Amino acid sequence: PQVTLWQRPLVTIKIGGQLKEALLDTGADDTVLEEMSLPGRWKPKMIGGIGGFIKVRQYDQILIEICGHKAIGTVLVGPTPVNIIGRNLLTQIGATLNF
Amino acid sequence: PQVTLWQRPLVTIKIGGQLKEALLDTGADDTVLEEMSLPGRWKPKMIGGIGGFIKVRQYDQILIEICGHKAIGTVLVGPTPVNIIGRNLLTQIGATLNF
Ligand SMILES: O=C(Nc1nccs1)c1cccc(CN2C(=O)N(CC3CC3)[C@H](Cc3ccccc3)[C@H](O)[C@@H](O)[C@H]2Cc2ccccc2)c1
Repeated sequence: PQVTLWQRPLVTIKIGGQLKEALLDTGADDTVLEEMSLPGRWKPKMIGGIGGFIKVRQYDQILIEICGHKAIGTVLVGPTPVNIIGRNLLTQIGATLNF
Repeated sequence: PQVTLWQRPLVTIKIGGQLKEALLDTGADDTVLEEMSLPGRWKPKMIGGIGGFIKVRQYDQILIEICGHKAIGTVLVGPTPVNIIGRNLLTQIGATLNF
């Protein structure tokens, strides 16, 4: 069900039993969520954007339920200001940009 | 056209005589471009991203041909690693995000 970009395209995730809103972010390669715990273990990666570089912890094989679509992928948790869903998951729910 | 996000949603833009390519980014609110000689007056501004903030020159009333369509808007020109088309413009072309 489609979304116009007049608002920030936020939807709700369920990750790891928790419910958060998240930004659908077609310009991000990866998904980076704020700090919260997630079962499993991780290694560091380092990501950047405008502003520079944060250090995040990466977990693979994480289920996320977006709306009521389930996806499995990497998530990176770290000090992002905003929870972001990026192309790696965006591709799994089949999200297109139409114009 | 439709973009699938399996690759970067990169698009061709002409701004102010100059051809560049830029990322269609639904996460971003405003459009921010690498340093470019656009005609003249600006306000000084800062934007927030991941990593920190950057400091940009806010030019308004910039006309851009985006893909092959056009819009007038504010662009922020400053030291971004990648050029971002953001929703302030994406709405003017009527880009929808879609699942
Ligand atoms: O308007 C903006 N800000 C304002 N502040 C005050 C008033 S308006 C704004 C404009 C352009 C970029 C950004 C920051 N931004 C980003 O840095 N990223 C890194 C990706 C890894 C997460 C991607 C773009 C990108 C991609 C590759 C390389 C560099 C940048 C992502 O796609 C993009 O949406 C956002 C993610 C984001 C959005 C909003 C808040 C925080 C973060 C913000």
